[PDB]
Amino acid sequence: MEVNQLGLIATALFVLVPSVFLIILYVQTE
Amino acid sequence: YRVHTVLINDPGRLIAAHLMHTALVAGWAGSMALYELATFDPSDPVLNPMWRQGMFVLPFMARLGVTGSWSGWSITGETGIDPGFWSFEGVALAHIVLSGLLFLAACWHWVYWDLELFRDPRTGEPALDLPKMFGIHLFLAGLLCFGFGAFHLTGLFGPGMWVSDPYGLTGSVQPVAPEWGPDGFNPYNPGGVVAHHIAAGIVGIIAGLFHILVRPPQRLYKALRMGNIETVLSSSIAAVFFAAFVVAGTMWYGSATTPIELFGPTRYQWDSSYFQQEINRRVQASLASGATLEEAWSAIPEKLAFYDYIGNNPAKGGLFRTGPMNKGDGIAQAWKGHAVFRNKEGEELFVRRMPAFFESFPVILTDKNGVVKADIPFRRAESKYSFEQQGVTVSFYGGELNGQTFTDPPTVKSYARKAIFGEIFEFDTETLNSDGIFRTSPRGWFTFAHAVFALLFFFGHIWHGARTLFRDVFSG
Amino acid sequence: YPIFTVRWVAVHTLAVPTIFFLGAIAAMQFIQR
Amino acid sequence: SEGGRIPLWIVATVAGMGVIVIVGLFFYGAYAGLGSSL
Amino acid sequence: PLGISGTFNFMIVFQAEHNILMHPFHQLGVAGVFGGALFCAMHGSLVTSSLIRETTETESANYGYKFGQEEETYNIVAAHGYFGRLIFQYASFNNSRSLHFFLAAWPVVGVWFTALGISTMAFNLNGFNFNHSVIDAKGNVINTWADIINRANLGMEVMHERNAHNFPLDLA
Amino acid sequence: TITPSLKGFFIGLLSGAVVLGLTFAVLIAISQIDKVQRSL
Amino acid sequence: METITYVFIFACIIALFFFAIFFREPPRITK
Amino acid sequence: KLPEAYAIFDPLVDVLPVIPVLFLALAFVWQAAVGFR
Amino acid sequence: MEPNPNRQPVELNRTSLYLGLLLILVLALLFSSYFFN
Amino acid sequence: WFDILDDWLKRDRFVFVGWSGILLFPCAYLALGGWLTGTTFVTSWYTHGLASSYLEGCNFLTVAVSTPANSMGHSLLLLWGPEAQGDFTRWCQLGGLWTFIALHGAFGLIGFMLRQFEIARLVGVRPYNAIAFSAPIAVFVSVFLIYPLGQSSWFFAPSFGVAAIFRFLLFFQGFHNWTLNPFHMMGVAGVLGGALLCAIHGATVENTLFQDGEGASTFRAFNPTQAEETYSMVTANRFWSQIFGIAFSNKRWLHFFMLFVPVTGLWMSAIGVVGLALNLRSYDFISQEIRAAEDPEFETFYTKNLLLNEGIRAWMAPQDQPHENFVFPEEVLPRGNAL
Amino acid sequence: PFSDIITSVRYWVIHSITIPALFIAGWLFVSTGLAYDVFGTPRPDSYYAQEQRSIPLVTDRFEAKQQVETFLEQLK
Amino acid sequence: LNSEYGKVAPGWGTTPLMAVFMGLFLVFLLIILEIYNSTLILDGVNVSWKALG
Ligand code: CLA
Ligand code: CLA
Ligand code: CLA
Ligand code: CLA
Ligand code: CLA
Ligand code: CLA
Ligand SMILES: C=Cc1c(C)c2cc3nc(c4c5[nH]c(cc6nc(cc1[nH]2)C(C)=C6CC)c(C)c5C(=O)[C@@H]4C(=O)OC)[C@@H](CCC(=O)OC/C=C(\C)CCC[C@H](C)CCC[C@H](C)CCCC(C)C)[C@@H]3C
Ligand SMILES: CC1=C(/C=C/C(C)=C/C=C/C(C)=C/C=C/C=C(C)/C=C/C=C(C)/C=C/C2=C(C)CCCC2(C)C)C(C)(C)CCC1
Ligand SMILES: CC1=C(/C=C/C(C)=C/C=C/C(C)=C/C=C/C=C(C)/C=C/C=C(C)/C=C/C2=C(C)CCCC2(C)C)C(C)(C)CCC1
Ligand SMILES: CC1=C(/C=C/C(C)=C/C=C/C(C)=C/C=C/C=C(C)/C=C/C=C(C)/C=C/C2=C(C)CCCC2(C)C)C(C)(C)CCC1
Ligand SMILES: CCCCCCCCCCCCO[C@@H]1O[C@H](CO)[C@@H](O[C@H]2O[C@H](CO)[C@@H](O)[C@H](O)[C@H]2O)[C@H](O)[C@H]1O
Ligand code: OEC
Ligand SMILES: [Fe+3]
Repeated sequence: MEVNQLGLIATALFVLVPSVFLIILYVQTE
Repeated sequence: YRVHTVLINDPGRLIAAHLMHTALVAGWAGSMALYELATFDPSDPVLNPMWRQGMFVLPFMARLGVTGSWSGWSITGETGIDPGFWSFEGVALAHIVLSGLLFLAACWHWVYWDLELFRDPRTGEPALDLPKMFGIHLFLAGLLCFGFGAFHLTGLFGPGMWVSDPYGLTGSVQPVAPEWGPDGFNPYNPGGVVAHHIAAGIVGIIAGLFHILVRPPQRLYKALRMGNIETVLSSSIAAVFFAAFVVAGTMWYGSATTPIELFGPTRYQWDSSYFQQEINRRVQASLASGATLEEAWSAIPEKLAFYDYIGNNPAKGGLFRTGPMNKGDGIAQAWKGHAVFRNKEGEELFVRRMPAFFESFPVILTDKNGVVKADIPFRRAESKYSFEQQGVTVSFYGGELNGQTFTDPPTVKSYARKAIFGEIFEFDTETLNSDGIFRTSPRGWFTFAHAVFALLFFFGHIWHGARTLFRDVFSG
Repeated sequence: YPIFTVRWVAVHTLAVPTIFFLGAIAAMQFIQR
Repeated sequence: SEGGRIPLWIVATVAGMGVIVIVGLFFYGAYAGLGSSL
Repeated sequence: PLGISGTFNFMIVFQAEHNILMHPFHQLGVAGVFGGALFCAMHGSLVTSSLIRETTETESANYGYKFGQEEETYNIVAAHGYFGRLIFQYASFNNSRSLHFFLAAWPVVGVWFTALGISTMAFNLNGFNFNHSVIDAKGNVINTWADIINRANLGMEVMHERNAHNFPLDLA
Repeated sequence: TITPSLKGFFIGLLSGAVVLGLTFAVLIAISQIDKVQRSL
Repeated sequence: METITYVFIFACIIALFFFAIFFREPPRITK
Repeated sequence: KLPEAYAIFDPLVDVLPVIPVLFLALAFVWQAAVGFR
Repeated sequence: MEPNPNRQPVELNRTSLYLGLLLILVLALLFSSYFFN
Repeated sequence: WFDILDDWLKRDRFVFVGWSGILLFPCAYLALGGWLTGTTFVTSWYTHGLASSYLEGCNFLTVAVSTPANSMGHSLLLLWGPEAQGDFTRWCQLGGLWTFIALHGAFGLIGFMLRQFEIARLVGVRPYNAIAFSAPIAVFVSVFLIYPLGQSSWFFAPSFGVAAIFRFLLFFQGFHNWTLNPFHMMGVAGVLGGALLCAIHGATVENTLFQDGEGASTFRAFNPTQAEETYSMVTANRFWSQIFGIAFSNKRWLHFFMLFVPVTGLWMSAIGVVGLALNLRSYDFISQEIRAAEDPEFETFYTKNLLLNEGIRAWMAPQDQPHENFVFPEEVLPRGNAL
Repeated sequence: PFSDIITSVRYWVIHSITIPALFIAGWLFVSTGLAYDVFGTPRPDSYYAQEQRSIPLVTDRFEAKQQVETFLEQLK
Repeated sequence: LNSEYGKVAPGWGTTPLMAVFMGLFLVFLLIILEIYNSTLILDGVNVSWKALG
């Protein structure tokens, strides 16, 4: 079908940034 | 989680932080300015103006008189004498350079955060006398307001403001003079803008001096607990919050500062048949003067007819990523064609227009009195008002592109629907693989953004407010 | 004990109109056509 | 328990039943108008 | 349907076929739910405002309680005092049983009914429908807000399950 | 030169004054008549 | 591909389950 | 209406069948008179 | 390096992470379709 | 003379009338009477074409206070408004009530959050409640102000009634497919999550209550010293942990999280509406539409729904919007076979 | 309120004659017909002017008042 | 001690002066608001784009 390929990059970064973010903080915690 | 809490206690360190947020806003205008220039279309202003590309920043640079580009490209079209020594091109470098300087500094009040230097103060190192800051920053702001309105805008220094007439496109930047009475008190006479800033600038000057000199009676420290920043935060949040809802309506409704060729049309002009009206008067006027219908239409400037196509009214689009208008209609290149739908007896039929509220409308033809003549049946079986049963005909007396006549029912019909959109145009769909679905103008976008943000800052006003006045409660 | 803003006003401000309406409404229910 | 005491289980029943008569009306009344519907 | 979208469909078709909006059981339903919202915010809001202001909580840290903690987290007198002063004494709740019992009573008995609502309209006992109010003067029909509700309910009936109907009136 | 809406605008202020005036008057008054019980 | 992405973000929400329910930090009364 | 000779009592018969409900009512008044316990 | 106006300790616990991710993914899930289409 | 009033005024009586007590009561009273008055006595068919009150015989549900006429835009037509010209009766005929109610009523909401701040600095409690209250206030402005502003006029704002609200709902479904908006979805999340919490919390408590706390074994007692309170977190924990699998056991979090869910939700929902104010919606899936037109053997629930809508729009817009004066010939209307 | 005036006889006495005085006062508000003229809520006699199949609409923002009258003169 | 320019250290404050000014403000906006909203009507004060001097 026809989808805007920028979605992928959008939807992937949504998954990572906030996640990476929190991943950094749970390590400093320990 | 809380982390930026740490900066509350230190000024020089908090002036660093405040510097970077400000350094990023200057570097954003670059990205934006630059990006727009690489994307913008110069070829034709009349049918493909900046508000159709989906250009955002460009509009405000123009607003205050920036029209050139080092490459010659000017929005007015007249480039035979254009040498803006610092135009868009240069304005870009400005903000980026600025972003740069501010950035570096930040670092050096963040590393050099003490009060032990070559300074003259009023402050003890672990304090900041707010009511004095205000007066100081205030006076110096009020001074600005003054200049911007007095010199900039009046032509004293040249960057006059941009002006436009009621309908068309005869607007170019020209000095603006303020008329203090009421006539210029409303939002449309640029005189209301110029006058304002001049007056408010003066009041700022005064108000500054008298906010620097007298000190807080007993309301500031006892009532509004103003020993700490917190309050300056809540105080101001509600101000901007207020401004964000002002601009927002300003944008959407339209004011002297929200012209036309800069942001496009308004929903209020579509529901108002504001265009159709002027257009009509240009025909009964010229027609009565000895011209043929064909001649009259072929007369009315086209940009005027463009403003009439519905695709130019903020219609639809919650999520439509690039949302430039052009991936909707396509790139418009057409005519001010009026489609005249007559019947078999010659009566002139009138088509009903589509309300910006509906996503889809039912092609219907009315008589000049409100009678129903033709329609495009859904249930063809017991149909009675078909297009074929009553035989309609489309005849185009319009701008150059189409001064002829049509008969076939398949053809004729097509236009009926394309008629429903007001004026009829042709678009270079293929250049951007437009999908053919409507999109929204920078106005809708500027509004939707700024209203939500403002709504969103209401919480911000109430959170930080209460959190300011309940220190001990916060701690529990 | 006396008559007071709180006790007093509150109650009749809300409570008095009600019976005027309930009275008006009670009248409605019998109207014709 | 009526030594001649000031009533309350009566007040509670008076209004309670009173209300039923007003509402009851509200139902009757809901008949006088929709009834000519056609 | 077991899809997000179809959930919506089921809803739409449903009120176009049985007219739920105007059925007390779905009305109490909105009551139960809008209820739970107002209460789950109220409780947790107050429970949060009347906390033990002085227990190891500073402005840089916030650490919890554990059963071992006698006095529990908050000063109920402060909350019962707060709420009571916002409207009136009765309005506020004295003890914790009436509080939490309410929280589990409102929602549950609201959906109790709604879940019935549907089950009752499963056998055709559809919601209200005040389709006509007149002016016997001439009998001129006057449209009551509810008719413009039937005007929408209408458009949809007409097109639900397009082309699967061979006879004039749906009967199920 | 006043046009009917200018009156209204003025009447608004006036009517604002009326209810605003009575409101404070009355309250300022009831605060003094029934004083607040206190000893220090 | 519009797909794998709705699946990918799915497998994580189940992977997060397991790990949240079977590898959580203890609720102890050692206090 | 087919009661023939009893005709006379439509009234009482009509408001008759509700009483089972009104039984619930006294129950609470019974309680009011007994202070609720 | 020698300033003490700041309380320099940042913490997020195991649990806070779980809820953190549970939100981002779910959140992502939902919106996915909208960015895409 | 000031502080006195402060106290007289802020005097702790039955019904607390604070500094905010001046905004709240005059406005929250008139906003109520305004409704109840028209509800029982006014007709709005000069402005809307329908029956507004009981005077014409609507049931409670039907009766409402209808919005001004679209011909008026956003002119606040107050009694002294150039349009009503001071004539009350007409000021009502025209709907000058809506504006009444929304304005006074907007301030009553302003007063009520203010009164929530007062009480917290007298008693010395946290302001949190006053903050949770923003959600509704958002929803309110979002709905009754922002939205009507963005559109043609006051008319399109919800109407003050029962059914008049249901009609709102439906309206939205047809022209906006609000259900597809993600924002309304999240809003739909918190509201249902608020009720899910309200049940589990309230039931868990009640059911984990301490054994024998009452010999008679009913549960109507407490006291201040009852520091520990009537129930176990340790057992709940294990209960949940073994039934549902998860259970953060820290009372302070449980309650706050109970603030987050409901309130966090309504803010979205309100956002979602600031969007529709600008006919900016989430009513379409380009991807699907495209393949929906190049191919006739392909259909999904996404589609089936878009069909119902047009049905809503065609049939419901000519009676529902009197000003444009829509004339739609039988044939023209979309229509499934046999119905 | 623990039942305060709720028990005394004066409370019943001063209202037994007060409340049924509004209950009626109101009823007469409707039977007399002030509602209609004070509120302007057309009666079944005055919705449609016999054989006037149109619905009075409002168009001009400034002529609301003169418009409305134009409609009342018609019915008469 | 009224030495030079007006002196009032903490005092009840300069509330009346201010209060008088917030007052000339609220009246300002309302006007603005009403004019912009076309609830006010003045000579030559046309609120359509057409206004051109
Ligand atoms: C005028 C500017 C302004 C300023 C200077 C502050 C300043 C502050 N706020 Mg406030 N706030 C504001 C506006 C402002 N706020 C508004 C408008 C709101 C309403 C939403 C709030 C709501 C708010 C809350 C609810 C809280 C604060 C808190 C704080 C303090 C936070 C320190 C911290 O831990 O940050 C930490 C900040 C971050 C880690 C940033 C997260 C970034 C956001 C959430 C992402 C947004 C993404 C968006 C959805 C789209 C994609 C983005 C794109 C670029 C990719 C700090 C004093 C906190 C506090 O006082 O704690 C004790 C607190 O709890 N603020
Ligand atoms: C208003 C808040 C503020 C304050 C209190 C300060 C204070 C200070 N600044 Mg900073 N600065 C600010 C804002 C501020 N700055 C901003 C917004 C910028 C970005 C433009 C800078 C950029 C800056 C630089 C680049 C440098 C400083 C330096 C200094 C220190 C100078 C010593 C002194 O006593 O000067 C007495 C002066 C005053 C009390 C008046 C300050 C008023 C304004 C903000 C200064 C304008 C000067 C500007 C930098 C000159 C541009 C050049 C011109 C040819 C165009 C002093 C601690 C110097 C330093 O040692 O830091 C590492 C330095 O080299 N500042
Ligand atoms: C050297 C000074 C300077 C200059 C000349 C410019 C000039 C310009 N900027 Mg840039 N800017 C600057 C600094 C500067 N900027 C800085 C430091 C930043 C932050 C890093 C930015 C960030 C920025 C952004 C993000 C954008 C611009 C844009 C623009 C263009 C805007 C045209 C416009 O209509 O603005 C209009 C300005 C306003 C409406 C501000 C109104 C201010 C409020 C309402 C006043 C409140 C009043 C106060 C509280 C009380 C006073 C009371 C009185 C009685 C005294 C213009 C070319 C825009 C553009 O098109 O970029 C290319 C744009 O998007 N600028
Ligand atoms: C804070 C409010 C404010 C704001 C937002 C602006 C914003 C703007 N000003 Mg204005 N200005 C203000 C106050 C303000 N001004 C005041 C108080 C004065 C009087 C002192 C001026 C005097 C002024 C002049 C004299 C000029 C501007 C210009 C501009 C635009 C510059 C874009 C830019 O930054 O280019 C980055 C840098 C430049 C464009 C360098 C300009 C060089 C200097 C300032 C002037 C040299 C004069 C020379 C005779 C002009 C040849 C240009 C030709 C087009 C006429 C921008 C829209 C310029 C413009 O675009 O012209 C139409 C311009 O020439 N402004
Ligand atoms: C003031 C804000 C602002 C505004 C009004 C615009 C406006 C515009 N931009 Mg610009 N943009 C901005 C900031 C802004 N931009 C910034 C900061 C950047 C980065 C430098 C860009 C980069 C950019 C690019 C690269 C392009 C545009 C384009 C456009 C045009 C796009 C039309 C469109 O369909 O947008 C669509 C709008 C959306 C898809 C927004 C959807 C809403 C968000 C994603 C929802 C997030 C969800 C929620 C917050 C999360 C859950 C919360 C949790 C608490 C539960 C429009 C004129 C295009 C253009 O110029 O046209 C030719 C283009 O190609 N912009
Ligand atoms: C802003 C004003 C507003 C108001 C006042 C209402 C009011 C109402 N709505 Mg509407 N609604 C609104 C806006 C509004 N709505 C908007 C903007 C929308 C979206 C378009 C809707 C959509 C909507 C829908 C879809 C539905 C309603 C329904 C209802 C009714 C719900 C009953 C209920 O249980 O509520 C929840 C609230 C509670 C359970 C509690 C309220 C608090 C009560 C009064 C306290 C009683 C306590 C007592 C005084 C003291 C005892 C003390 C104790 C210690 C013993 C109610 C009449 C429903 C209905 O049934 O319609 C008839 C319904 O289905 N509404
Ligand atoms: C059905 C929807 C719904 C209703 C009716 C409702 C009602 C109420 N919530 C209150 C409070 C709260 N609600 C809260 C959270 C929530 N409340 C929610 C949903 C609702 N809440 C939700 C979803 C949440 C979660 C965010 C909180 C956190 C609080 C409080 O603190 C407060 C309280 O004390 O709790 C009980 C009370 C505020 C009284 C007031 O401020 O008057 C002032 C204003 C008035 C009287 C009128 C303003 C004018 C408006 C526009 C007119 C309304 C008039 C109607 C149209 C006319 C009647 C209509 C009939 C159909 C009923 C009020 C009983
Ligand atoms: C230093 C310096 C320099 C340089 C500089 C530069 C080069 C800079 C740059 C800068 C930059 C380059 C910047 C940037 C920035 C950016 C930003 C700041 C951004 C932001 C963004 C945002 C915020 C976003 C948004 C969003 C999204 C993404 C999604 C959707 C939604 C929203 C809208 C939210 C020079 C050589 C001159 C000299 C020396 C110094
Ligand atoms: C002998 C006889 C008979 C019989 C009868 C009967 C069986 C009756 C019954 C009756 C009944 C069975 C009655 C009842 C009544 C009741 C009432 C009248 C009640 C009331 C109540 C109230 C009023 C209450 C109150 C309250 C309370 C306590 C609490 C809560 C709330 C309320 C308010 C609800 C007949 C007819 C066959 C005929 C022959 C003879
Ligand atoms: C307009 C106006 C005014 C006045 C008025 C007012 C403020 C009023 C109010 C009114 C009101 C305020 C009324 C009311 C009425 C009511 C009614 C008629 C009620 C009824 C009720 C019922 C029947 C109930 C029952 C029940 C039951 C049985 C059970 C369940 C629950 C319930 C509770 C629902 C003034 C001069 C200021 C000025 C401006 C305008
Ligand atoms: C002595 C005569 C004085 C003239 C007073 C003004 C009369 C109205 C003239 C409208 C001319 C139209 O041009 C434009 O119209 C739209 C309405 O379609 C206006 O918009 C205005 O009306 C709409 C709807 O009625 C309102 O929602 C909006 O808030 C309001 O500002 C624009 O602000 C105006 O610029
Ligand atoms: Mn699934 O559905 Ca119960 O309405 Mn009629 O019948 Mn089949 O058409 Mn729809
Ligand atoms: Fe609890």
